Amino acid sequence: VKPNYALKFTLAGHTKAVSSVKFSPNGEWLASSSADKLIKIWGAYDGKFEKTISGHKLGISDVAWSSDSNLLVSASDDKTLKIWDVSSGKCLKTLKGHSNYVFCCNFNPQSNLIVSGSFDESVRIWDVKTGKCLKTLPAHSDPVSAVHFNRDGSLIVSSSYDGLCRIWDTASGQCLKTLIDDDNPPVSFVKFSPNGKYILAATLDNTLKLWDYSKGKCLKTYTGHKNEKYCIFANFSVTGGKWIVSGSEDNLVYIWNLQTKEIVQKLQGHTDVVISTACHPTENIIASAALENDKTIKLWKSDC
Ligand SMILES: O=S(=O)(c1cc(Cl)ccc1Cl)n1cnc2ccccc21
Repeated sequence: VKPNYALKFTLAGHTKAVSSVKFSPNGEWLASSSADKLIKIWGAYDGKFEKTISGHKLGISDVAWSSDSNLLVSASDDKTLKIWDVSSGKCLKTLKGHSNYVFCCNFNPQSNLIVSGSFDESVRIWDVKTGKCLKTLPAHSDPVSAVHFNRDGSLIVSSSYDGLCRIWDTASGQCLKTLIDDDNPPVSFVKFSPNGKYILAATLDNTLKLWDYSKGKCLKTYTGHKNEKYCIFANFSVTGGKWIVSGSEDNLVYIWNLQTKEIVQKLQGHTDVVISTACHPTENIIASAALENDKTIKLWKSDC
C-alpha cells in the first residue's frame, strides 16, 4: 500500500549541480551527468564510485544508456552529443549538428538510433554506428526539454517550453499528434510509460500528467510537489508497488500511487532542488540528485 524508502548511500564527487541520473538497464550501474562537464559511474547497489568519463567542453544536461548497458549518450551545452563505450571510457562518436545547446537525449530500444532535443528548437535523429545526423525535425518554437522513443522505436515523444508535447513518426518525421491541456505552461519533461500506452508529462505549474496519447486524453494528474522553474525528471516505479516518482523544488523526492494519485511518501535529505530521480530496473531502489548547493546523489531502498 505504501513504500518505505530509506536513505542508504550518499554519493559525492560532482563539483557542480548534478543534471541527470540513470540506472543501467542491467541494474549494475548508475550514471550521472553534471554541469561540471563530467559523467560519473557508480555501483547501483553499494553506491561505490567507479569512474569519471570526460570530454565535453561545457556542462552536460542529460545522459542515457543503451539497452544493452554498453553505451552512454550525453547531451551538452557544447552543442554536441557524445556516444561513449562505458567499459573502456572511449568517446566513440561526437554528434555535431545542433546549432544551440543540446538538452536531452535517448537511444531507441534497438540502440541503433539516438534522439536529441535542443535549445535550437529541433529534434534530431542520429545513426549510432556512423554518428551522422539522419533527420532534423522542426519540432517546436522554444527549447526542447525531453525526447523519448516508444516501446518499439516507431514513435518519438518530445516536449518543449512552447507548452506542447508532440509525437513524431520515427521513419517519416511527420508530426502525428500535439498534446496540450487547458493551460499553456512550459512542458519540462515527457516520457512514454513502460508498456508504451501512456505518456507522463511534467509542466512548470507544479503538475505531472498521465496521457493516453492514442486517445489524446489526460487520465491522471499528480500534484503536491513544487515545480515552477527547473526541468525535473519523473519516473514510473515498476519493481514493487506502482508509483510515480519525481523530484521537487522544495528539496524532497515525491512518490505517488499511480492509480489513486495520492502522495504515499516524501523523501527528505537533499539541501537543494531535487532535479533528477531514477528507479532501478529490478530492485526497489531510487536514485535522486540535486542542484548546486547540494551536489550529491542519494540512493534510497524500500521493501515494496
Ligand atoms: O504498464 S505501465 O506503464 C506501468 C507503470 C508502472 Cl508505475 C509500473 C509498471 C508498469 Cl508495467 N502502466 C500504465 N498504466 C498502468 C495501470 C496499471 C498498471 C500498469 C500501468
